[PDB]
Amino acid sequence: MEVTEEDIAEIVSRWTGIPVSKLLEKLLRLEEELHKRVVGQDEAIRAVADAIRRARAGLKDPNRPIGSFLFLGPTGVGKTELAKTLAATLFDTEEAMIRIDMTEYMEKHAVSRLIGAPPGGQLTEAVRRRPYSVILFDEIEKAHPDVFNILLQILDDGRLTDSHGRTVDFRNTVIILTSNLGSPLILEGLQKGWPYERIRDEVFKVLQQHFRPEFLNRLDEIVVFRPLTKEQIRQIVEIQLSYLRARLAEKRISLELTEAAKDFLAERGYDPVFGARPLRRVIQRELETPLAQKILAGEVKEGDRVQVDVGPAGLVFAVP
Ligand SMILES: Nc1ncnc2c1ncn2[C@@H]1O[C@H](COP(=O)(O)OP(=O)(O)O)[C@@H](O)[C@H]1O
Repeated sequence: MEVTEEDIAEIVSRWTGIPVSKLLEKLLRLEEELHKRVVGQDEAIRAVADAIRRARAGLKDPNRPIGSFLFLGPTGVGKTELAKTLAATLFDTEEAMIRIDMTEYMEKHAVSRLIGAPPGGQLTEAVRRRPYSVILFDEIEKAHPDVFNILLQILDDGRLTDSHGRTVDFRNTVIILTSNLGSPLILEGLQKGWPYERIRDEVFKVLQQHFRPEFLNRLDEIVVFRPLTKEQIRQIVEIQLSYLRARLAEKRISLELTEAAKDFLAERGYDPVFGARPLRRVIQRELETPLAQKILAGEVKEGDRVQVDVGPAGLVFAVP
């Protein structure tokens, strides 16, 4: 009890470079740990956990990354949240997530930005100093063909060569590729009033053009994220209020939102175009702004429990 297991692990982790979570059973309950931050998207969470279990059981090729995934579906429904959460659970921190925006690698000479200029990179140096990391490639269809070839090398041998010719090890990484292809086209067809078979057939040809079977066969799983239900959005709202409540808890102030108040923020904080991205500024504008005035005015004080309900002209604040 005096010297804990984390005490020993942190010594070993410092000398070896292996993260504490890897050194320290918990893979059996990996899905419930990811669900603490990621609401819904059960299929994506199952797929990720299953792949990680195959790797650790010694069932997969050792000369490859831990796992590789393609995440399809719309914007703002949990793709990045899962990647960040995966990094925190597996590698102890969100700093262990490396993000590559492929919109910045569309113009031919972008390969030198990835692996470094010729004798005359961002990804290579990043992974060199963090072997244990989650790498997120966003908007993968935007990538230049030559840039796309470098990604296939990582999938094929779990390593990568840079400018000098020296290798960078990718065997301890998790690769997540994300794309939005098809989702805007569906919204276009629904607004234009196309029948279903029109929308369905047009999505498959667009996916066919960009994602060929030679590429997809290298991946562990292809997962399509779905839009969030009204129930699930209410859970996001409750998660997003966490930091505010912790700030208010220092002055012993409670925020009891009524059921209609959560629906108010949920209706404005979510839409099919941007997903739940607008929610942060909706909370800031509709809740945090008028609450700040109440506190500054002297209506809300130390120890007061506040009821948040909805009338016309936005949210109303009441005290017992
Ligand atoms: N499944 C989810 N679980 C928890 N929060 C979510 C979920 N989906 C969306 N959000 C919230 O909405 C925001 C959407 O951003 P993000 O997930 O980064 O979008 P994308 O996945 O398109 O990159 C997040 O910051 C998060 O707070």
